[PDB]
Amino acid sequence: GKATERADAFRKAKNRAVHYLHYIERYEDHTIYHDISLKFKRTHIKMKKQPRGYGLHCHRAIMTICRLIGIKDLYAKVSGSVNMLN
Amino acid sequence: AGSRLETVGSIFSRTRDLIRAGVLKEKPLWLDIYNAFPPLREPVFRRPRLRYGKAKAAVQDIFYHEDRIRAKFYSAYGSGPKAFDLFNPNFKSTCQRFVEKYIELQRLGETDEEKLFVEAGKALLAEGVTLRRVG
Amino acid sequence: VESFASMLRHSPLTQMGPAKNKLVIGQIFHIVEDDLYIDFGGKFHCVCKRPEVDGEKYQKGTRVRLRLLDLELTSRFLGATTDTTILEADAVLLGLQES
Amino acid sequence: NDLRDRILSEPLKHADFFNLKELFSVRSLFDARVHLGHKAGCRHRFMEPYLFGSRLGQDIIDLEQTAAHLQLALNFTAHVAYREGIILFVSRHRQFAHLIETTARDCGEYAHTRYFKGGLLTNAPLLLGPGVRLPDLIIFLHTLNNVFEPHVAVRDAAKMNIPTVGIVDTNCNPALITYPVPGNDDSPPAVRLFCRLFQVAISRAKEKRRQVEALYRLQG
Amino acid sequence: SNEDLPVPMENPYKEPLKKCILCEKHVDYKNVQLLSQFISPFTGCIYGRHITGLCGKKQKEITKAIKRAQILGFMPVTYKDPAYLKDPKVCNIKYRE
RNA sequence: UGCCAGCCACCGCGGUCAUACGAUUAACCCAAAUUAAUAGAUCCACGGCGUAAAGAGUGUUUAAGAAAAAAAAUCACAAU
Ligand SMILES: [Mg+2]
Ligand SMILES: [Mg+2]
Ligand SMILES: [Mg+2]
Ligand SMILES: [Mg+2]
Ligand SMILES: [Mg+2]
Ligand SMILES: [Mg+2]
Ligand SMILES: [Mg+2]
Ligand SMILES: [Mg+2]
Ligand SMILES: [Mg+2]
Ligand SMILES: [Zn+2]
Repeated sequence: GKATERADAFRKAKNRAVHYLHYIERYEDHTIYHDISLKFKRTHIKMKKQPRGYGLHCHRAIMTICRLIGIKDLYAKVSGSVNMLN
Repeated sequence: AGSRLETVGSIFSRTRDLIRAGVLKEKPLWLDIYNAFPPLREPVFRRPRLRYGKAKAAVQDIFYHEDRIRAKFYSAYGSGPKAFDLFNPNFKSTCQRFVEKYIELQRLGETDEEKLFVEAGKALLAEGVTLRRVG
Repeated sequence: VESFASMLRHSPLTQMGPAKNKLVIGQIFHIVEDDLYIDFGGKFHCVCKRPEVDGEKYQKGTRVRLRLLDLELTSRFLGATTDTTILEADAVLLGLQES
Repeated sequence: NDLRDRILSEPLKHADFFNLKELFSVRSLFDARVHLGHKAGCRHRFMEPYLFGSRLGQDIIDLEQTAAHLQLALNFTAHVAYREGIILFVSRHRQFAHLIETTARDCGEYAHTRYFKGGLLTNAPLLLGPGVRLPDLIIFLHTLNNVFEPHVAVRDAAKMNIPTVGIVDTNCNPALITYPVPGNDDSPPAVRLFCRLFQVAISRAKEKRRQVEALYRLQG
Repeated sequence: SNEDLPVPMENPYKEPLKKCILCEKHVDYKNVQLLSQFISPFTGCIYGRHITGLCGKKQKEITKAIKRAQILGFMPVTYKDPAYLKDPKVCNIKYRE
């Protein structure tokens, strides 16, 4: 979201975010299902599926998004461009 | 609220999953109707890539032996005297007559093209159709 | 019951073959001043100009005789991915339904 | 309240419940020219599994599949009308504009045949009003707009979680359409046939609703 | 077991291919008439394809022939030989309007 | 104090309303240690080469490799 004022942009981005929602399947409601590797544009995300006791070892942004999804155990390395949106 | 991503999956996928997560607390009508009688294909998004290299399509061209005859008929006599009615479902043209005559003289065992052709022309002249031909 | 193949094989459009220079019967379903919009029954209507000889004999519902050139007027042009449909057919208006 | 759940649950247990099977046939369709597509140069890539073949440059739509699809499409459309929900007829074609507006008026259904305003489905509350209901099904008699691009309302009904029935010609894109029926949208008998078909499915649905309602009121 | 299904034959209706006026003729440097048909009367220039309307093969052939006949002393370069002025005009150009 | 005096690992700070200099108040964080300087440990490419560093002006053979399943050498036009 984008505005002249910071507050406004915050609001816009919240309310707009509700509209685009994904369902993310969770194996046993903590990890993901299987190992993922993806190259999106110039970014490389590589995510490995952990056992129960191993909490969220990840780029901080990914840890955030994960706490919001409900994924409690993961490992993810990002390489190439770390640009946030991408 | 909803899921405005068109590209993610089918409307059914997104809706069902959104309900499943407890986000959408009211089930729409068209959901149950869909559940009862699903479409043939999942209406998922797909991108129309252009085709490259050697790859072509699988579409078959439509041809029958009757055509192989109609070609000769049109080469000699052109389009028939009766014009065409594409409104009439059961309409048979001059060429179609010629086709059936040729098919019937083929069942008599004549393997020569000239015999079959000229004698189907005579078998048509017998019924009273005029073939003016072309130069 | 009739298989779709069976119907297609014997239909009047299948019998015609190539649509070039074909004598066809068609009907006028619409009119603008000099323009006669003519459904000859294939897919698209064609559009012919009202001749000078017996001009008023051509009305909505009238039947006429055509020489079919093209079923659908279409061509591909420089730098395009697909062809360009004019959404018409190409014909010559000869005379009207001598009967 | 339990018997209202009965009146909603009952029709889903029969395949033919409004008996629409008898409204058309392969021959019926064939005589409406429905099997006829555009030139092969204009073919859309996703349309090939729906093609019986190409006869001398013209694309012939397989009417077996057309019937198989149209069955399900009409089935859905009637079930929607039965459950009391909004049906919108969308086409941007100026020949059949009047015909379609007429058709929808006569089914007691709504029609947008005009220029589609940009935020219409996406931003409803501003364009239409303070709070609104949106069509529970949208029917496309023409999936294209007069510049030959896909009608926006396809992408935006997808976006909105609305199911979509449409007649997808040889050059149209079926992908984002929920119940596509492959067939001819250009020639008048085809458009008229489909207009009529959907009209009848709607009318039958609404009637059966009325009658099963009367039966429900006499039950107690 | 359906006999109404289409047959994978090549196109029977397919027309013959159109032909250069000279398709299977022989262009000879020795005959100045046929050559000077393709020359501009006033200039002596050689007309291109868009004018003469030939297969590439025959446009080439006519050209090479013309050049050869010109240097061997059979045909004049700077004008069409007056004698051949009233021969059939096969070219698509219109000077006088 | 006023682009002075000074500060900084990198961005940078100081021109009269300096949370960046100097001192005071408060706080933070390590702790018998705390900072600075210097060496290490770690760290480059199983990535790339149209526009960013990068396909070497051209062809042939040697060395050295690959052969991993199916075939081929060859005809209008301005090579030398
Ligand atoms: Mg169309
Ligand atoms: Mg200091
Ligand atoms: Mg101060
Ligand atoms: Mg500092
Ligand atoms: Mg200080
Ligand atoms: Mg690097
Ligand atoms: Mg470079
Ligand atoms: Mg080079
Ligand atoms: Mg150099
Ligand atoms: Zn030639």
